[PDB]
Amino acid sequence: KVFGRCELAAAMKRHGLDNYRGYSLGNWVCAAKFESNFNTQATNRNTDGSTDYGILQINSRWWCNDGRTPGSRNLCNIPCSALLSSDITASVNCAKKIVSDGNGMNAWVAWRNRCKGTDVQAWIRGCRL
Ligand code: NA
Repeated sequence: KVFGRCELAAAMKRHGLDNYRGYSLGNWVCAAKFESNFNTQATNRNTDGSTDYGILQINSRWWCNDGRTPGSRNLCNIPCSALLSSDITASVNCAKKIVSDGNGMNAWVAWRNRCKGTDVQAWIRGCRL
């Protein structure tokens, strides 16, 4: 599924991401834009052999099991394929654990490089939330 901007904002809010660990909804939508372009099926291989999965490009190195990331953990206790679903429940649940890990949204390098400090509210601008 390719979400619309305001459609993803509504989904994330419903699943309790807005202001989770003090991160406004615009932060989550901005991170999704530059991680996945709002595409739930997005997969990208890392140089280390791990893979990033879904709207928030959750990494098989720590968070999900894809069976091909040697020496890796599955701290969200899910198959990485669960993170490609049209339903973002699993991605949100797991993203809650990632952002709680101590470095906040800095865990998403594209959040740090492209969203952090910017006018993130623009991302929910004109959305009926
Ligand atoms: Na893993």
